[PDB]
Amino acid sequence: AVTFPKDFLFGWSQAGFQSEMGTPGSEDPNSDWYAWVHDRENIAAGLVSGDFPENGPGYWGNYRKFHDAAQAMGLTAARIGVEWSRIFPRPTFDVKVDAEVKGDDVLSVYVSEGALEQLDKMANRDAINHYREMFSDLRSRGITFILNLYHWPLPLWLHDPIAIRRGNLSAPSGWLDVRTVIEFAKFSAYVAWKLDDLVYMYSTMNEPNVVWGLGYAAVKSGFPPGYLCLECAGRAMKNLVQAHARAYDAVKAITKKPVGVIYANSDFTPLTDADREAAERAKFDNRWAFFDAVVRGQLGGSTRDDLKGRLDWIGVNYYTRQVVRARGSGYEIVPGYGHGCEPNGVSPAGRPCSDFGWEFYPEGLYNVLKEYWDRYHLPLLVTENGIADEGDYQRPYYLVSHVYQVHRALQDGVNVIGYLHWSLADNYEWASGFSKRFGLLMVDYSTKRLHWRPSAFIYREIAKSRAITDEIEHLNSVPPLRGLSPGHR
Amino acid sequence: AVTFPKDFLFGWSQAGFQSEMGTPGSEDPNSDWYAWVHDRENIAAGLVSGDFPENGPGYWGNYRKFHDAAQAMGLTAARIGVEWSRIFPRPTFDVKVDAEVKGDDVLSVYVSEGALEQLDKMANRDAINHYREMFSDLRSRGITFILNLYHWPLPLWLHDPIAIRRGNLSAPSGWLDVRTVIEFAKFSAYVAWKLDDLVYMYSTMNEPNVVWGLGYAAVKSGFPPGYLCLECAGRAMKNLVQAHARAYDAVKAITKKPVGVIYANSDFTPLTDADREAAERAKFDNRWAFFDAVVRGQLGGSTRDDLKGRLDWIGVNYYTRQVVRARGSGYEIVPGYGHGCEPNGVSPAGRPCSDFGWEFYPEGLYNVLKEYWDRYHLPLLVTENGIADEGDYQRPYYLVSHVYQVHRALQDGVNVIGYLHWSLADNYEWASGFSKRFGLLMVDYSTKRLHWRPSAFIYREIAKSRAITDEIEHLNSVPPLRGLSPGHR
Amino acid sequence: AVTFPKDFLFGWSQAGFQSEMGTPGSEDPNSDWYAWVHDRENIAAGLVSGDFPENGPGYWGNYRKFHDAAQAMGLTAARIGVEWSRIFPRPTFDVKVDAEVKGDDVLSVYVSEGALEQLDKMANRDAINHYREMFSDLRSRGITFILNLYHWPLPLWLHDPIAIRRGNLSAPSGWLDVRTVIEFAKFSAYVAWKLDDLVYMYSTMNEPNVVWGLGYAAVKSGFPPGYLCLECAGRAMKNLVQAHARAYDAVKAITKKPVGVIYANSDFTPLTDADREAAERAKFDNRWAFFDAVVRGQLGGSTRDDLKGRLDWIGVNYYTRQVVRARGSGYEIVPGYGHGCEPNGVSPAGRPCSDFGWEFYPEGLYNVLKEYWDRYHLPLLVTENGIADEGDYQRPYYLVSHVYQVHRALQDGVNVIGYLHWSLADNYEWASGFSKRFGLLMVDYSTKRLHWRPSAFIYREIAKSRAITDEIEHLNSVPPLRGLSPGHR
Amino acid sequence: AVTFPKDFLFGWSQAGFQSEMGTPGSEDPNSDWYAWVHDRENIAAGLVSGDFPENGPGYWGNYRKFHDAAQAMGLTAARIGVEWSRIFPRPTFDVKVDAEVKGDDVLSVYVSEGALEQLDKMANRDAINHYREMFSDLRSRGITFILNLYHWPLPLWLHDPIAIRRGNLSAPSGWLDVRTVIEFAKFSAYVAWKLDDLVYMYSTMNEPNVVWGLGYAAVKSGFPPGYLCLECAGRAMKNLVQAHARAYDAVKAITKKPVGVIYANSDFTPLTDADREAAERAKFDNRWAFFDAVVRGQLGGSTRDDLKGRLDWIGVNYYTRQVVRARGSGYEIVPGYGHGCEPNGVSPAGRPCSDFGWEFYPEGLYNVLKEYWDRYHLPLLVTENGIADEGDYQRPYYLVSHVYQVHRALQDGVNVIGYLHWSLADNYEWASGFSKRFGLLMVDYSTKRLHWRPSAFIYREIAKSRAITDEIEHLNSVPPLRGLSPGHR
Ligand code: NA
Ligand code: NA
Repeated sequence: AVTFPKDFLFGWSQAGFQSEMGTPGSEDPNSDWYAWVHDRENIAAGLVSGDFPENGPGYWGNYRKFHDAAQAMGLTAARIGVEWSRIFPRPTFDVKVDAEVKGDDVLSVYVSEGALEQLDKMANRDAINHYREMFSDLRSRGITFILNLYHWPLPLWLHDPIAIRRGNLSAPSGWLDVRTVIEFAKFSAYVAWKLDDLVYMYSTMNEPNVVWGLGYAAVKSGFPPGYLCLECAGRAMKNLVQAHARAYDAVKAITKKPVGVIYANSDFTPLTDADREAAERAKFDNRWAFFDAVVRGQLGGSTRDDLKGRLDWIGVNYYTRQVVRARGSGYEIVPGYGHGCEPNGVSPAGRPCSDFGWEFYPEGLYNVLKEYWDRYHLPLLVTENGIADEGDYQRPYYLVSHVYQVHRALQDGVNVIGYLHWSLADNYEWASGFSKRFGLLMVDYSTKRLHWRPSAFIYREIAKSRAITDEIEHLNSVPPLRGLSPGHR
Repeated sequence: AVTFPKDFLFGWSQAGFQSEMGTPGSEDPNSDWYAWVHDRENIAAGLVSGDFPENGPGYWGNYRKFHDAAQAMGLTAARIGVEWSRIFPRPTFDVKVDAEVKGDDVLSVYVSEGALEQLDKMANRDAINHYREMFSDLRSRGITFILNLYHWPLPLWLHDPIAIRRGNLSAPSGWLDVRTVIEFAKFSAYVAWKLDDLVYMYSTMNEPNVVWGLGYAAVKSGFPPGYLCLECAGRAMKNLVQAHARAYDAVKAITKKPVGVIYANSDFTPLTDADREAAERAKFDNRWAFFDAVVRGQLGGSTRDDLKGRLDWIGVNYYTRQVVRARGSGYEIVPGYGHGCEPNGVSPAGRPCSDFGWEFYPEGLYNVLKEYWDRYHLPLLVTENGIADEGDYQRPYYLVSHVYQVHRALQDGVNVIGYLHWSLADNYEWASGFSKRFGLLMVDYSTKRLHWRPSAFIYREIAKSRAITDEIEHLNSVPPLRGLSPGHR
Repeated sequence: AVTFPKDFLFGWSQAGFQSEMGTPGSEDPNSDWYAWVHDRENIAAGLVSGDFPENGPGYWGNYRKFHDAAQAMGLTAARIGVEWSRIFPRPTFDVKVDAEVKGDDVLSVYVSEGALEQLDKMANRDAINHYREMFSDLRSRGITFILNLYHWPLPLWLHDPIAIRRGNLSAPSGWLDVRTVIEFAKFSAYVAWKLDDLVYMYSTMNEPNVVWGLGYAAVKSGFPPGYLCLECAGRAMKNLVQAHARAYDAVKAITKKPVGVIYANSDFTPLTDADREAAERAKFDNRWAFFDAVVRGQLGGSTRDDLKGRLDWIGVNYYTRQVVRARGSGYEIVPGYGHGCEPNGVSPAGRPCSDFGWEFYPEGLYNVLKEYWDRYHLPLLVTENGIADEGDYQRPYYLVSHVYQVHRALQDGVNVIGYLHWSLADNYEWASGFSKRFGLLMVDYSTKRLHWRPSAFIYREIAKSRAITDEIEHLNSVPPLRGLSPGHR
Repeated sequence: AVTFPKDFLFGWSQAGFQSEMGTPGSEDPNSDWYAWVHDRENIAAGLVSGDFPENGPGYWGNYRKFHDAAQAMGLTAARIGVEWSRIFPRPTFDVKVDAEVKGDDVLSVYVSEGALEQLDKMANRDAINHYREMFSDLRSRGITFILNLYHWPLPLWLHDPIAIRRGNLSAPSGWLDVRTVIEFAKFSAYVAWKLDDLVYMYSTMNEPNVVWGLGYAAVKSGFPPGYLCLECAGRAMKNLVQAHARAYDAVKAITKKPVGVIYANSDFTPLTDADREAAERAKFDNRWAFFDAVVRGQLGGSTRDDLKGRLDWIGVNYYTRQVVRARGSGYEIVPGYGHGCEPNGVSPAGRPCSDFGWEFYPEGLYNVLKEYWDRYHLPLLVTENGIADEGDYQRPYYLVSHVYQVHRALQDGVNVIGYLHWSLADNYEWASGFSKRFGLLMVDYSTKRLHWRPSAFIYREIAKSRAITDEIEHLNSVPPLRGLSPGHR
């Protein structure tokens, strides 16, 4: 068997927007992402799927049954998001805080108790009370709670993504506006102040790199505001860095619990040995630039004491690799591997690809954990790992293989404190809608019933034993190719 | 949930030759099938895989661990074969019995206690003692035992399949020789006399239709003796009919426990409504001819009182359908469906096909059960159902779907007493060797370790609950096609 | 054999931007499309392929060899475009014309001889002289010349597509600016005045529906300006309508030769009989709205005498169908058929799909010809038909099948005057770059050599015989599926 | 261009049994192969396709139209077989010849003029006259005629393949009987005596290695007599060796024209460098053993002066490779490459596979030509090369690529005198029936009409120019994979 420490957390991760809606009274129309996915032009263009979150799995109303399944599966942790748009559907700009802003730089934001009380007057009571209700129930099952403050949607009062798509940059502009940083510090302080007693650890945000990169560079992804603007991507990145740091400080002024960040990762692997330097450039550009900012204070060639040391733990999201080849002194991501594969194809390495076109590459999780550990030596939590797999064809192998790699990291001395699968149940996969199914549990979106895929039973074995048991270790292997789609050659 | 009666048996089936060998001291070289699969000409022709049973899963030595897994899975029954070649590696012809033989017809075989004692003197002691040991352990787990007397291999002294392949029909000729019928009655009496205290129910033989049909007609299958001879097929069929009847009588002279037969089935479905009569002809020719003989005494246009009423229960093996189309007043099996599909392809009905090229068609199990019930109203046991599936891609759906159909049969009044999956573990699939993997448990043929596929955990849910539980009912559905091989169009 | 009239034209069509560049001295950087495909953000987003036209097949320099191949193939006609950006790389706004503009409506544009002389002073001499040189050579081979004035790129002084993408709608805005209509009338008059002696028939423009629809609605296509704006699509459509009418009048003031238009078509086929009305709505919205404007003067619910009767012939481009299903009182295009298929897949109708994901549907060409004929009874020319097919797998069948359908139309009384394949040679396929290969001739983009695919030899048979000969009629059939990619199911 | 010598022959090869029947009056029921393919047991087993030759392409009646197409294609040679079963449907045993037989060895057979006259009295006049008629017409088109005496079927009086399949080895036993050698010498002498004036070169037999190997070893191929017997394979091989030598001598006693043999070849390529010796063993066992016998007189370790020097030219048939890996001091053919691939799959080398599962490997034709040349330095004729390809997907590339390799051999000094494609038209592919379509011309088996595939037009280019012209040289390349079936991985 492959045995984990007694205190190692097995659980799941979940986003508010992706999972909450679907039950009566849950609809939240007040976010940029809601507007974005309902926008007729976006639907007609195929930027978004045409599926809508309000037809989703209904965690808002049915949380007890999600928690029942998690408890039955032996899970001991959950990272779940709260939605800013639910808690502050109306603007909080008028709440005075003590901020130092020098042009583009937000160096401090102090949120007084008076400000928290004013925020409480503005907050949506049903929302914050309901979050307490859900997370209280979660805790009642023996499940430790990691609260993630931000998982992409913004209140519409902060971001009109359609106006921005259209190039009206004077409209509310989300992460292009330093004001969003200050408002986020306010929000973060408020939520900690309200909910801290339920929380084990905090994450300020999830995959900010996806927000800046898909929002403003990889616009065919269909993410808001879909305004093709590399300078905007950089501005958003910096504001997300600053938002993280200012949220960290705001939360720390309320609680001393660990405050971290969750980030989207790939293992950047060189196509050939000659591409090793190119792979290193890719790691820096796509990963270290953000973490060097929030850990070491290093941003854009300058060091900021207000950014340094603003991280207690790192949430590693990992799905697959990106293969890199040198292109002059730059680099390029090689199609056909990693994230860039044919849906339900096979890479040139002989690795099957998911329903999303993501290559089976569990080794990359070890590499990414090791690399973050060696660089910063901050505690790591695998905050997402999973697969879009409607048939549960690859998922059993994917699960076991990736868990094994976490164990390997641990054996080599990486302080990884848990593994959170994405996700407990199927949910609304952003611009792709419902057809990308990442659950251990299948969701019937008509009935809202949860259904156990066989992988869920495998995960129960792991979580209850805190081990890859002898019975299931064989799943630490690549899915046999013959029975799977071959893709195209 | 889909709930079964309290006394309904969930278990597995297993053959001696397919599963026993692989551990030191287990090798049995004294069968036609052993000779057949080691024959250099057959190997070179690709008639047989070149894999050998002596490299198999090792039930002979490792039975306790098979039983441990079955007990852990909640299984309550097993149908397991004994090998005639192990028990009587030397000829028993000289043991006198009271038989009435009129040309091709064996009308009676009475095996006296003197004959049983003489047989006991000739029997391989290690073999019979070891069978008692294995089956005693099986019973000690709360597993009811259905003993199947014959599952294809014959002692070499009864059948030299290479000599027969070569057309030397004066060599020992297996089921072409009426003497084999008499020897089988002797064998059957002996085994019942020795082992009855361990047995719940008996089956005389397994899939005799495969023996006659693959042996002498469908010779590309690579089954012994591979002597293309339709008249021989008919002779073998009749002798298997007579062997069943004479074994039934011999066993009944020793024990009053139920004695049945296990047979290979397909649902014969008409391609179009115009093919309904053709499908009925196919059912008669391939199924009813045998059962009308051993139930109703009707064989070849004549009725035999020595054949009538020689059946207490029917073991239904079922894997897939055969699609039938009329061809004049005859019929033909349509390629691309049923047993005749592309390995890991998809039929024109949109049903995925297994590693063996067998179509996903759970509805056929209901139909076959219903049809046998309506015709004979004898108790039915699903004695085999499973899938060659190295990835466990289709098996979870296959399992649940077929179990559901058994429940449907029950609800409609069919007396089906249990469901036995083929198989607990991977084993030697005849001419195909080890590459066709039917287990709930994967076998590592190097280490002989058993490994739980996710389907095994699904089956544990079913067996322990005696139900398709709410958590797994969704698997009563067709595997999603997109992720699977499409085959060729 | 399937025999065509003696005067029926077999030829090819070709665009300037797609085919001209690739030889030294040919580069034309002064178009919106050039800027668009070189834009780093567009490249990084995958909106455009990253391939560049200046690496293309080099018709500008190598035209004689294209013409040699066409002449060897027996071709008797070519529709070839001229590029406005080459002829007027600097703005022509200052040239005074007599135009009546009432808000959004351009009711007349009269281009005097003084204006033509002023335009001649501004025109790029090398460009216009080189067009005369190329088209003179074309004519010297016995090839009749259909001149198409516009095939998507605009001079950069008329359209900064990057500024528009960014939402700076005060930048030069192409077909969003009524001034572009007037400038197009000037251009059209100039080219006719210069080149008329070489021209058999004129087309004002090619596939204006692609320009408005891909430019402003189907933005994932990666066409300029890629500004998602349905209102803009409508504005561009109207301006293209007006541009056509004003160009028609301007050309007719110089020459009485036939002036037509070339348009992108699909056969809109109903998924079920219940979708017939929905298919009719799709035809109107996607096809008749434009032609009713330029034939009948009907636009937006009002009739314009300045639009009525501005068409002498219709160029039918046709590649595949679109399957339509009713959606309430609207309709939707069904994925998996027509233009919306898996590249190198197979539709649910069993029709193979091209390298572009376009379904094999030759019957639609008959339907589209018949429908245009029945509605307007204007002479028809099949101005494009072809397939992206790097292996020449489907093309031989595609060619013969579609030619057959043209013959069927003719037999039923449609006045179709010729068939022009897209294309003689591989070329730059817009946002897809060079990897979509539509040639009868393969282009080696390194050497610029032309290579005859087997389909080219088939087309020689057709063109030289003016018939589908008995030897090749069998190619009027669907490509056999077994050897082709199956796609995914 | 790739230019061939002025006298280099481009043509086709054709078998009597495969192509003759299909027109009224052509049926020849008097051969082992006819009996074999009509045998109900063989049909039911799937040994044979169930298709029958009497439904074939009808060369017997329609030869003029085959010749018309060949002449239109510029072909200058044909190798066509005559059928012994047609010419001597009744036994010739009684015709006395002067033979020296020492047990298994036929050392001489002298056929006197008296014997030839007696044979003429026994010969089927219609048959021999019709062969003269067909071959006279062939010659009248400028087509040189290579007569092949034997192409597998035997008269039924010489071989009852069903009796042999059944193991009745006292029945007429074909190449297991030395008498067949003597009868073949008689036949060969007779045909030369009758037809010599029409013949340029003779071949005694075609692919005798297929006859012995498929007949008696690779019995799943469904070739007669399908009697699995390695000793019989060896006996048949020796008798075919002796038949060749005795036919050579008999024909040479009548004519001094060149007498050769046609043989089935593969390039035996080592999987890894470590397998080079194994590949050499495979070449000897499968190729050199036969040629060392008929060239060098070396057979079975002894040298026979009556076998030495009995070859004037070698007909190289070539379709694909066989990949070889060492297995101890022996070797094995690696599945997935060469002849052993998935139909319409792709090998691990990235080479597409035909409808027969044969890998695209043109390089092997060079290798095989070079190897035969270096060993024996006898003139070579590529007597077959082609592909089963119903869509003409791979054939254009296959044709050009293999012709190129012949040119390469020539450039390196191999005396290759021509290239004969298999085949002009589709025909009856033995146990596979009509579904394997090797023609440059497609045959409609209902109408018997011939249809030109595009490859036929490519071959016309080659044959008329005696060159791979600049226009078609690009087809010397591997078919692009994306559009083709990927097979399974
Ligand atoms: Na699975
Ligand atoms: Na082709």
